[PDB]
This record gives sequence, structure tokens and C-alpha cells, in this order.
Amino acid sequence: QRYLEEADRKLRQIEQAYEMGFLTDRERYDQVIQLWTETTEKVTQAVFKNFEENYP
Repeated sequence: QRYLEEADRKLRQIEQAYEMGFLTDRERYDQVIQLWTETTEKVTQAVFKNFEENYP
């Protein structure tokens, strides 16, 4: 939950960038894509660590 909500805030961030002119469409796209990529990485790592720490 925590991480996803963070990634949601960051999503808004990227959106604002795109609206400010600092980003074009495709780099906003790429940034969103890598954000969700590393978010998937995040939750995966969190899953394995949660298994190892709590229920081996």
C-alpha cells in the first residue's frame, strides 16, 4: 500500500512535469513506465523479504 501510494504521488508529479513543459509526451511516458517497473520490483522484493523475515 505504502509503496503504491508513493508511486501514485510520483505519478501526479510526472503529470505536473508534463503540464509544465519540462517533459514532452514520450519522456513522460518513459518515466511513468520505469516508475511502474521499479514499483513492481519494489513490491516483489517486499514480498520475498516479508516471507524471509516473517514466515520462512
